[PDB]
Amino acid sequence: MHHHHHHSSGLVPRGSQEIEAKEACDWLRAAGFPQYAQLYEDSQFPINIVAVKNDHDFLEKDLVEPLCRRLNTLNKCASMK
Repeated sequence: MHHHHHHSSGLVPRGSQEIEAKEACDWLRAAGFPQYAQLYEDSQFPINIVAVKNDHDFLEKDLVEPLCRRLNTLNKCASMK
C-alpha cells in the first residue's frame, strides 16, 4: 500500500503523449519534487527548465533527464508565452 516512488528511470518516447501527460505530473511528485507538478494547472511549467535543473540540487545527473522530459512533454500543451 504505502510507497514513495516506483523506479528512478525514463527513456521511452511514444505517440501516446496524452497518457505521458498523466505520468509526467505523478512522476514529479513521486521523485520528491511535487512543487513542479502542481505548477502545471497554474500555467507555470515554462520557467527556464535548463536553468532550474542546473542549480546542482542533487549529485546524480541521471535524475536530470526525466526532470527535463516530464517538464518538456507538458510544455507543448501549456504554450505559455
